[PDB]
Amino acid sequence: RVYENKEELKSEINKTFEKYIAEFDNIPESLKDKRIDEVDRTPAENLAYQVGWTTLVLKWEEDERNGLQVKTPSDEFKWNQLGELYQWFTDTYAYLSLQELKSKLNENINSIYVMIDSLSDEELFKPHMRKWADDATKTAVWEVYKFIHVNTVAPFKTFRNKIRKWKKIVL
Repeated sequence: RVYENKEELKSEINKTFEKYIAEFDNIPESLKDKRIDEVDRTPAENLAYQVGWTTLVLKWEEDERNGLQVKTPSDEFKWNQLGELYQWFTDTYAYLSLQELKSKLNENINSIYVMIDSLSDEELFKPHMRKWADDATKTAVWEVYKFIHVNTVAPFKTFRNKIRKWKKIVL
């Protein structure tokens, strides 16, 4: 999706995040690690995936501003190693409760609003304004807002569909 301005991007993040996070309210902690064949991840893994990617995007931006060399997706994993990165997200966050994961994700979304407001329009909406954005997709050219959309709005919709499917079968 193309966004015309900062307020449009922030609004869509807020709208899709609120719908996504609300789906976890009715899931008891005792079932946060329950896997079924019909849906890929557990509820805790579903949240951990979002905490994982939002933490990384925020870190790329912070490190680049801090004058560090950003290796994307991370220092330990390459772009053809995402499956292993996802296992690392699960190992690193999924042992948390749903309440703790929701709180952490909410903090990252608030930080993403600050990240957006701290960028100039040019830095947010034009190519080649961040080294980490050029580094994260070397086959194509992606603007910062596109990385934000693809790591918030898009998965907040698709992973919402997963958790709803999971809830209909399990609860």
